[PDB]
Amino acid sequence: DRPWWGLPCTVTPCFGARLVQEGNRLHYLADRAGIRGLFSDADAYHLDQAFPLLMKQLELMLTSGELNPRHQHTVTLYAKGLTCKADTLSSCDYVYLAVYPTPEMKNLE
Ligand SMILES: [Cl-]
Ligand SMILES: [Mg+2]
Repeated sequence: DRPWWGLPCTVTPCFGARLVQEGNRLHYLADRAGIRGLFSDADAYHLDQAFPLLMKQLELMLTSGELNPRHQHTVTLYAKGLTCKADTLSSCDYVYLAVYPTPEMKNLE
């Protein structure tokens, strides 16, 4: 079956991808991405629509320095009902990401 390329994550469902990091530019590779589980139709749609924005935000953070290729540091971003985690994992080559439905706090809801 397919291997996992994204940021370590136990949430299900989850979209994981390993982005090629070149300078302050990020490159998405479909063959270096995949999904664990099944996204509701609503989530799959929001994931797809927000991906370009997410990419841009991550590059902004590279340009600004928040995301550093030589340091392990996890940043958090949001999108309609989705949580996006990203980290270079000090790889000096990539930005690993994990996007999943924001967990519901069942005990408070
Ligand atoms: Cl994992
Ligand atoms: Mg980092």
